[PDB]
Amino acid sequence: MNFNVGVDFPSFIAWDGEESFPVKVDGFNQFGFTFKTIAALTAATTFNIFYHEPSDADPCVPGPAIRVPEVPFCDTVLLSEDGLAAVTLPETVTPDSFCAGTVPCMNGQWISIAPATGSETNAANVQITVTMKGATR
Amino acid sequence: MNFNVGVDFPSFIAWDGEESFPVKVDGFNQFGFTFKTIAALTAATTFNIFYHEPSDADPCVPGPAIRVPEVPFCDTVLLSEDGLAAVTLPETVTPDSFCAGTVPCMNGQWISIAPATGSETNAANVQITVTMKGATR
Amino acid sequence: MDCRNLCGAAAPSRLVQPG
Amino acid sequence: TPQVLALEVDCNIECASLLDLYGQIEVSRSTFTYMKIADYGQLGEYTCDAKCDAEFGEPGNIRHLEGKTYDYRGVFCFNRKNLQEANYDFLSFMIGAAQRSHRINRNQALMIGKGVNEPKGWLTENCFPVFQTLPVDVNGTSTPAFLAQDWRRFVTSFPAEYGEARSVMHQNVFGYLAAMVDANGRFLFGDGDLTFTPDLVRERIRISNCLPDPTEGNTKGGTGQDAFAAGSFVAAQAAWKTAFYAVEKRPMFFEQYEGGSSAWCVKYQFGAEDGGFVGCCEHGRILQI
Amino acid sequence: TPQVLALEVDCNIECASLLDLYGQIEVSRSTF
Repeated sequence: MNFNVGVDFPSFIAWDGEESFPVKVDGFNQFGFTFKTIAALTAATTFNIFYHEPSDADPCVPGPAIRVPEVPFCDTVLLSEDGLAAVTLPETVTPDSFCAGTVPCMNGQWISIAPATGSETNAANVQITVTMKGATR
Repeated sequence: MNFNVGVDFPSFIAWDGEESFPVKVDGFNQFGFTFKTIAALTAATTFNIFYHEPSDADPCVPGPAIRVPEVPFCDTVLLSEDGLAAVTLPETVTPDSFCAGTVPCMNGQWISIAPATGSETNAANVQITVTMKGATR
Repeated sequence: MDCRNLCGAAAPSRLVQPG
Repeated sequence: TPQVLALEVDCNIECASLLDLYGQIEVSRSTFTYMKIADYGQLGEYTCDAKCDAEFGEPGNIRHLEGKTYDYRGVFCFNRKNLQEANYDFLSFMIGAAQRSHRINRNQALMIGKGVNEPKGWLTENCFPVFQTLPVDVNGTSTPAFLAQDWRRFVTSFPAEYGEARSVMHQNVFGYLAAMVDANGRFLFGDGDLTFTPDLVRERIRISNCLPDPTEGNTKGGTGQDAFAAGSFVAAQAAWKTAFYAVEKRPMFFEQYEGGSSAWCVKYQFGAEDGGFVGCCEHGRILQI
Repeated sequence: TPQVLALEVDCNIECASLLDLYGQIEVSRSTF
């Protein structure tokens, strides 16, 4: 009796292990990232986050790759280099064991994830998808 | 104020243009489908759904890809010549509007999507992923 | 930054404690 | 639309507990004092029916000693809007898993609360009389070991004049005792046809897993492989209602820390006051290697 | 100021007693 849940919280691919992709989220209001490793990692894998803006050529085409600034809250004591939203899948995360995250405050139109420098060979063994929520259009 | 929506409805890659991926759906109790093209299409395209059982060697790994039988609802007018469930996406679908689908009655532990023979060149332009709903564990 | 999962190999064990 | 029920699976073991055996004292402002009377001295002599005068004896001491008691405090932050929505009440959950943490820390302190601002646990006091198992000489090695005779003589040698004294140990000890077998190939206890189990209703078996075991987890010492380590803790036996006392002043209390709290963030502060001390630690006794 | 509680530890054992077992008899002026 599984309801059609494609509509009512769909999802797309953000990182296929080889290349990133802009994923439009402006038509939504909530979203998050789901990480899933395909093989055993070797070290902690850091992933940088980027947001973009509508390229002035067309309001529906990817423009630049702006790096979203990390936003701290009260209980934050370990700010990054001035604050740049970046995640890190730690080691000791076997396959059939997924992770998930999100950004506190959104900015832009669509998001993208890229392997932070040094984690590329390891990023080749992990996939990233994005799942949205709350769309009203 | 986006929630952490990766601890709910976490999706996984199913068909990234040229590669299938058996997705585990055991703990989850509901699941849909999300189709997304990357470029323009030539003709309509069909995708064959398959499922998996735990191969006796390891209970947490998929066995072969067994075909999924199509079940009809009330007031149905046609049935696939073989009775085997498969999805179809019409021609003239822009790569800026997702498509959704859902098999009403699952069977097996892993789901998989395969390019129906004769519609495999357009599969590269197609990316299909699946999100799930329940936890139960 | 978190998630949990299952399917950990059961792999039972032995405990023997003789004299 | 889904349906909601009112159940909540827990999957959270606290530990065993010993805050009920100790003598409980509700108290007021700190630096409590009390009496310690040393010993009733031999006062009379007797008397032969004839004379008309007695002979004095030696009196005792009272030793009006006193005791202190420690505190426990903590803080936590919250968002303002994030509390209104997200139906489940996080605040009450924090109240719960603050009282619980205070409880478990009080329990751990009453055992291994080493001195400075730490409720002096009767383990580190080392003022209870302790007995130890004797070593056994297997093929001329004199290795430390532990057979059931050690318990036999440890628990029985207690002076029953103190009263019913409760015994505590780890369940690994319980299991290693359960796995004891005679020379005939039969088991030494209860012989409850696959029945023993841990009734432990009131008599002298009481299990705490937040105690240090002498089994080093398991398969260690007694195990078919390498033997014990000497001087290792085994168990205790004391009339805790008079051997050791726990004292409580103010229940776990909370307050929104006015100042440091804003229209977008909320700051809280919780605290409590408790301690413990030893009574006549000549009441109970300890078991070691 | 110090606080005063209302408990007192004894830590002094008398013995076991055998006065309960014997036949109790209350008496008066001596030479019963």
